[PDB]
Amino acid sequence: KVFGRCELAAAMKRHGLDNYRGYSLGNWVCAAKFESNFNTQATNRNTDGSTDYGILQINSRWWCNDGRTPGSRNLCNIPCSALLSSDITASVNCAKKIVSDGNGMNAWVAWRNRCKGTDVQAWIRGCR
Repeated sequence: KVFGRCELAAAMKRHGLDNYRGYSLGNWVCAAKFESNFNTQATNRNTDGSTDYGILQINSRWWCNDGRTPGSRNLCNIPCSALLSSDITASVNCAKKIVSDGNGMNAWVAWRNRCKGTDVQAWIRGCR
């Protein structure tokens, strides 16, 4: 599924992300936009053989199991395919664990390079 901007904001708010560990809703929508273009089915392969999955592009090297990344951890305790669902619950719950591990949202390269230090509130402007 490809979410709308305001549609995704409302979904993320319901799931407890607004100000989670100090990050306003605008940060999370901005990261989804540049990581996946709001598409739950997005995948991308990395140099080291790991793969990124879904709306927030979560990495098989540490967070989920996809059966083809030798020596990797499964810290969110899920198959990577569950992260591509039209229901964003599994992605949200896994992301909550990632942003809590000490490095905040710096774990998402596109947030660091394209959202951080910008007017992120603009990403939720106009939404009910």
